[PDB]
Amino acid sequence: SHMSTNKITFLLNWEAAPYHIPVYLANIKGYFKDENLDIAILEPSNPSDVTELVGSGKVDMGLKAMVHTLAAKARGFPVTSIGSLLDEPFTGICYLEGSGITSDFQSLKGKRIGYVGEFGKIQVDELTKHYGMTPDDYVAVRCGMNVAKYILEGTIDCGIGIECIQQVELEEALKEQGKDSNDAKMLRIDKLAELGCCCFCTILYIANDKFIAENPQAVKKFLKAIKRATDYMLAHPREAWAEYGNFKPTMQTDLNTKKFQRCYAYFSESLYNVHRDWRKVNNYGKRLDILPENYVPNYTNEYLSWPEP
Amino acid sequence: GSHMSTNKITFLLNWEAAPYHIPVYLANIKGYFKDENLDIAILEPSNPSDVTELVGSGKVDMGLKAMVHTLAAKARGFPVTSIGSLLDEPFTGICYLEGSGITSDFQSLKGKRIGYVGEFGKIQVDELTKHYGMTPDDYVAVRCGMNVAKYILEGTIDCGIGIECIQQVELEEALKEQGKDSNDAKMLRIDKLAELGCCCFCTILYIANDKFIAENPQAVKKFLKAIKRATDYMLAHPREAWAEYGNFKPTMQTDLNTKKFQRCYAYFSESLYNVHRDWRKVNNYGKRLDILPENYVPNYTNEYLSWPEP
Repeated sequence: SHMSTNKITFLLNWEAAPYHIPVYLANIKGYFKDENLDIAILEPSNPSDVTELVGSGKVDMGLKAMVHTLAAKARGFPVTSIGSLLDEPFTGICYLEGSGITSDFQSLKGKRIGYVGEFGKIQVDELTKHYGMTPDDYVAVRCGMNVAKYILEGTIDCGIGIECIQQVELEEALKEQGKDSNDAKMLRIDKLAELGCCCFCTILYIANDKFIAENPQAVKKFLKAIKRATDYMLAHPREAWAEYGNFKPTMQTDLNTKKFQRCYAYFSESLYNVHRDWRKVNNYGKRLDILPENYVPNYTNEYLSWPEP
Repeated sequence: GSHMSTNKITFLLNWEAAPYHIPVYLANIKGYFKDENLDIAILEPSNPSDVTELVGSGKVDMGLKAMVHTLAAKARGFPVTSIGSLLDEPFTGICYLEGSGITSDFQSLKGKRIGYVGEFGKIQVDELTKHYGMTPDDYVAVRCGMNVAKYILEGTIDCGIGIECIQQVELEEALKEQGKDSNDAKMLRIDKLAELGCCCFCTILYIANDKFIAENPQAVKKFLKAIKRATDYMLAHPREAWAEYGNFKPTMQTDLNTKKFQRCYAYFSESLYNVHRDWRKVNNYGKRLDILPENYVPNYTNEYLSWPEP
């Protein structure tokens, strides 16, 4: 046979990024150790791997956005959100002024539109019918984690991204070229779809259902440690950020520092799943035909051990 | 029921993404895994010391680790097997900068802060001391993870364990950044110090969980075929291959990483074969370090490789 391992696998939604600070900081400051937890932090090379891995139990826990978490279980990969990390970050179609793309959705006709994995394309395809268009009126291009990079390189004309990550990259890159950073703009997806929030892109703590049912204390203790790191980071951002970069030097760049400052306001303080946000995205998912008509949102706040705000 | 299964096979690197990982990524990028009907989920560790336990316990299917770690994993009850070789015998040693009081003499290490990655580097340095009129208390070992060269440059350690084509290139480039002579980046070779002859103890290997191997022999063979296909292309088209890799992983587009790749290039195993003699020497070394029991048998196999040993 084999020896047992207490290492709990935690798979990020993305390559290591500024908003992952509470996870790494919880490890770095020994908060996991203090809860007698050993967390193996893993980074995906492809974000589209993440929900199948967690859902199948090949990975115990991780992060993903809300729309992905919903779809994972509708697709037969039983994950559950046990908490929130990054709340409603502004999400949209990022573009550069002077490329012919304007605030009119119709300006996207015939454009190459980058998306990350799969769901971004589904979303844009659905939007088209709301603006006298069809999914053939543009070319969707799968870009993984390089949407902003490929916009800058000219290989796509615009692309789906988050304001505090992708738009910051564009802004900083414009500046470096001696261009106006305000040329970096975004058609908000929540505006286009008329939603009211970008809650569909709230980044959540998720876990496999069986892992939850079999390690209820580990889950609760994991969230205590995250909460402690989150409290610390929010009260001492500069010092926490420096701690994070000392461990992951990529975070020590000016570019990631700018991103972190933009991420800062979006961090969930309480880690709570916001009920109204889940209801609204659930309905959005059904509208997108990726969730069945009577689908129940897959989240819980029961492993959080402090008052709901 | 609604619970669906996955076809994804998890593959965990030994380290954050680095130039020598090109054959793994390239096999995916150029569609070689898909051509073999394999869906490989490439994962990157934040902590290299997590890897062998994750593969050994079966939590992760396959991955990479160096020989010493691979032998040690199964000796400790985490059953993995090397199924092929990625990076052959890369020069490994205690890296330092000229002028800091450290010299080719092991005894200059007295009272110094010596960085190591995870666990075994300290074991190795500790054992070395007694051959040089020293004890493990005659230096201060500092656990550094993947940031040994960084911390040498930042001065929070005096020297540390690293491989020539990664850590030493890092010191060389930073020295030029400072207007210094890059030749000031030196190492005390650990193979020389330990009387080994080769740095096969740091040969980086393709490894797999033993149960995964027994239950999926065809997937393993196919994985290695796709790896071999990527490896041939990369060795025959290094510039084009490197550019493909960097287009996917932008960090690989830096001048520093390009110089690391050029230095890694000579070390890539061309046939992926485990070298039997190397395993024998490293087995005995690990027994000597007391990390392997006296009757221990090397945990590797070449039987999933689909072309002859040249």
